[PDB]
Amino acid sequence: RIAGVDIPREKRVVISLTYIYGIGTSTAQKILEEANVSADTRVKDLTDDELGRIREVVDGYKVEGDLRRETNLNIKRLMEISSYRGIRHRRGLPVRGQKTKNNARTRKGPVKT
Amino acid sequence: RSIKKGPFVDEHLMKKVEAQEGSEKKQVIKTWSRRSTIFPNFIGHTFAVYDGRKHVPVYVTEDMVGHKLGEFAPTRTFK
Amino acid sequence: PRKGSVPKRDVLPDPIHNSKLVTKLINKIMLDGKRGTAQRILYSAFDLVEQRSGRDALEVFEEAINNIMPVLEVKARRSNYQVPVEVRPERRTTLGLRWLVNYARLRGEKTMEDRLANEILDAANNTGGAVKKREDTHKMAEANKAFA
Amino acid sequence: VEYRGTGRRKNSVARVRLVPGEGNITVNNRDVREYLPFESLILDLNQPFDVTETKGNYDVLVNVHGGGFTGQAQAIRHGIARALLEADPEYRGSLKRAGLLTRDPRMKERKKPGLKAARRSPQFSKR
Amino acid sequence: QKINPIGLRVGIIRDWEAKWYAEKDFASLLHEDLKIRKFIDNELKEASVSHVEIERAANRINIAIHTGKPGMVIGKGGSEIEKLRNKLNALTDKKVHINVIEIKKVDLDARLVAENIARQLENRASFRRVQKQAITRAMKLGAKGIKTQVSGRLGGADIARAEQYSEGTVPLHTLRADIDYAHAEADTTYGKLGVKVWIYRGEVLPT
Amino acid sequence: MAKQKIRIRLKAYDHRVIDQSAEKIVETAKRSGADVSGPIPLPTEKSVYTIIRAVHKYKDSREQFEQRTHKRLIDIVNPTPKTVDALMGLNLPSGVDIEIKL
Amino acid sequence: AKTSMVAKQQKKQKYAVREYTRCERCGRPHSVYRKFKLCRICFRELAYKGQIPGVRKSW
RNA sequence: AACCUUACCAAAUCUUGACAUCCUUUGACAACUCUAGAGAUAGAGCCUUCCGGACAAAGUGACAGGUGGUGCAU
RNA sequence: GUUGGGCACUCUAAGUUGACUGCCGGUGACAAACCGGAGGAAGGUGGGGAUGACGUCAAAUCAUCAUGCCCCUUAUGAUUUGGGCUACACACGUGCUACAAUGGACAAUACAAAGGGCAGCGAAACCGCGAGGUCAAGCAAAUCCCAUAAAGUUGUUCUCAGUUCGGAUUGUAGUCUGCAACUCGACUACAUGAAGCUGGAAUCGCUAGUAAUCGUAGAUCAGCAUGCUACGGUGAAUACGUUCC
Ligand SMILES: [Mg+2]
Ligand SMILES: [Mg+2]
Ligand SMILES: [Mg+2]
Ligand SMILES: [Mg+2]
Ligand SMILES: [Mg+2]
Ligand SMILES: [Mg+2]
Ligand SMILES: [Mg+2]
Ligand SMILES: [Mg+2]
Ligand SMILES: [Zn+2]
Repeated sequence: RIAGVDIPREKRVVISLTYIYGIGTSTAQKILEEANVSADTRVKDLTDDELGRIREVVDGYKVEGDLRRETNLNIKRLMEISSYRGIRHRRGLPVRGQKTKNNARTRKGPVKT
Repeated sequence: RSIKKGPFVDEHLMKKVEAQEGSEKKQVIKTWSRRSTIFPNFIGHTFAVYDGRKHVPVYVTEDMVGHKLGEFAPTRTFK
Repeated sequence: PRKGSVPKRDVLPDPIHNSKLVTKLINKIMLDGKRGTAQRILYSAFDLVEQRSGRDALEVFEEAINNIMPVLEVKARRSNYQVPVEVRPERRTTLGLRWLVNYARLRGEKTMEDRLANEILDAANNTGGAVKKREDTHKMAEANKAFA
Repeated sequence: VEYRGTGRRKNSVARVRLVPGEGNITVNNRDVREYLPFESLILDLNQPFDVTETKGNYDVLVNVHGGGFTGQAQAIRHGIARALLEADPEYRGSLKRAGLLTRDPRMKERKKPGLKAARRSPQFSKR
Repeated sequence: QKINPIGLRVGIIRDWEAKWYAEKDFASLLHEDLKIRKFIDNELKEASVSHVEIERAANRINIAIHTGKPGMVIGKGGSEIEKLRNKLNALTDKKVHINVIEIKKVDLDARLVAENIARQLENRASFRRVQKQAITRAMKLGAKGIKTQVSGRLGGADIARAEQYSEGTVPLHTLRADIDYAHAEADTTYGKLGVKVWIYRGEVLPT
Repeated sequence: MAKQKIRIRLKAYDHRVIDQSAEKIVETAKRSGADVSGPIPLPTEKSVYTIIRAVHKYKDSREQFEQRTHKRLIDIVNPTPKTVDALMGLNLPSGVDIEIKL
Repeated sequence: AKTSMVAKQQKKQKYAVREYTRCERCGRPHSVYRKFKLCRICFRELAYKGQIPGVRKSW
């Protein structure tokens, strides 16, 4: 565990940190710079000091909770106002102005007919 | 304007809001300018936006500022 | 509607060891003009078959093709009958290498070089899916030998 | 002394001169095996000397441009084969018979309208 | 189907009708040239012009016309051309000045033949004999090929026909040829007819 | 090296006018002077324009035109008032346009 | 409507980005090449006439 | 195809008109700025000021104008 | 190659030579032609393009254009703002990205063509993680610019998993253009990480520098390109034969 969530043992550090919601490759590299470990390491072999350096760096960064809250609350907000994007969120249709005549199936689900 | 120039608002609309800045707010303001940005000086007003065949009412709130009037006058009626 | 046989292409042998088959195999392996990647994995598989069977890669590779390189082949003619026929000596090599690389790609194990070495090795040991292709080919040729 | 000769392949120009040496090719002040990746290209390039047995009698100096590595290598064997004529016209029969001195007429075709390439046409469907 | 032979032969054995270089002011000068080529609506039906070669150089326009009737364009004493220049500077605003050169064997020229017979068809004469006398008089004047073609609501018909007659050799696929082409249109009350003509004169290479 | 020079750029759309102007001005410069560097031609950069032959549909049937701006350089070394005068006093034909550099 | 459109395009407009291009002898707004200010079909016509400098078929 | 394009739609508007030819009155034309309006447009300061010949406007009737139909009239 | 020096070589583009069954051998009704060979850079219309016959589809276009007839002329005409042509329960066509190890990421390094450029291309330097921004040089061209081509090659690391493949979708902070990017621009950074593990019946392109793959430029274009047109780099296999569609 690092940020209240497990991470793989056999994946290296830079990659394992990416299995948090909120933390990607860039942030992982920058975190490992700040809490200076090597990227080659693997968390089955890391020590208490290394792991705690990392935890200390990670605590400053919104992740595994507040990030889900930010996203959900932003969407609920734009729905509570009768906005275009929030109408689209309420209907299950694309938001960025794609065309729904064809090829919108991530937001529409599979083919219904 | 999605950019360092600061937002966009049409000048006539700004003037009419400053005219309505006496806060009595008896009247709906009419408009066609969906292009404009909403400011915090529009709260508690009632704007009447042109969708293409109707000057439809929209009530302004504080959750509506980094947005546009056009977000609240859907031009496409689909059932 | 076609005219006579137009001349076949040619190539030059590799300088690593001198044989046309290596270059032909390379061009067969190559995807999208990546002759280099072809050469690399083929060199590596010859190294690894020098390792596995401790003999000359030339010998064991020629032996592999000579096991997976048929002498018969069917066609279809007219109801449509399928008819055996003498294979051409060029088509022998063509089909041997073809089967070799296809089933090497389909061996489904880790790496391409290891696949190739395994398949030439099984060929030399008169096994493998390439040899299986040749088995089924002579099978359905002799079960249609009545139609020559 | 020198024996000059031009070479061309696809969009390539290798001006080439042979000076008596041992068999080392420098290309724009670069060793040929470092310039070119694959030894197949050096074999193709040394093929003239391979036929005419003059393999170990010359060193080489090159200014090349245009095209890619295989193209300019084939340009180099062409320029070699045209310079060894100045060296020794007796080699001409071997080189003619072998196919060294033929400028390959091949050059990349032109995109034709309606077609996505020289030859390839759009996906045809009756519907 | 087929194409304008003059367009195919441009650069090959006939010059453009427009000799001037320009890089920045180009299209402006082109539309100027086009206005000049338009302004011939003051003498087209009368003077029987063939074609116009506009040259431009050093603030000057060495235009040239080709006609069968130089008299109806010069006037009585050379005053009509100066009248033209003065009508035309008004729309050009450069040192305009016209040239005029003859074309003899007026009937051996393409656009002249065609617009002649279009004028005739607007005067309501029979298209068949019209084409026929054209081919005959041209081949008598000396022509190693003529072809003619008319298409429209012929005979005042409700449906349309094309016909065409020829004599000699008018090879359109050859590029040594120097075949002259033209096209015209007749405003008939039934609609619009379209003549053509493909006259061949004789092989001379200019280069 | 460096020396005085009167250099000229010639541009038309076909070569038969460029050359038969250039040889003329060559002759004038070696009349009133000498030591002229003969004409250096240039890459002749053309400009392809592609069209659909049709009006409404049938895009797959095209047509290709081109201008070929044939560019021609001469450098007149020997500077003289005679040659500047002879070279400015001939601004012909219309098909070609010159450019002096002084 | 082409004549009123030509009028509009031949006038200057309120803000410049609104400005645009339609051919001159025609008024076709599409596929206009601005080294000529000519639509493609009128371009083809005038080139076959030979009335454009330099242009001719290719290859 | 953000506007324009753009034709379609809603609204606000115009009816010799957005464009052309002719006649009468005059006139050198704009532009710049202010108010109201969504702006097109109206109210203004406003000069735009004569280069037979020119410019624009204003009045008027011929006249315009139509990406409206017919490609089975051309 | 920067200057000195030269136009050798390359390259550029004008004039020319050359491919003509022109020569030889053989076959054949000596003919026509065919097979093979020498020479030559190329040999049998050298490779490719442009060139599309009388005519067929009463094919398409009256919305490039013109045009007979008809129809509207306080309207079937014209101005402006705003919207829509970007909708979506679905079906089809044509292309792009992928499904991974002939591979992903990361550091170093290499070889092109062809094209465009004036209120337009914007070198270098600096700032910013990046899209970019400030100052600003050259450049109306073989001179300066777009512009470091990529695939590659050599190294490290990943280890056959919905993964370090994939990169949709969505949220945030931003840039550039524009009179204004919600309707409805592109691009960027961060975070998330969809189906998808090689595709049913069927079906398509291609015979050589071709398919396949890799990037590059231009037209339109204030801004927008997975398309269109052009460009070159690497570079196949197969074509026995006309039995059958
Ligand atoms: Mg297509
Ligand atoms: Mg535009
Ligand atoms: Mg619009
Ligand atoms: Mg129809
Ligand atoms: Mg029909
Ligand atoms: Mg009409
Ligand atoms: Mg559409
Ligand atoms: Mg990735
Ligand atoms: Zn036009």
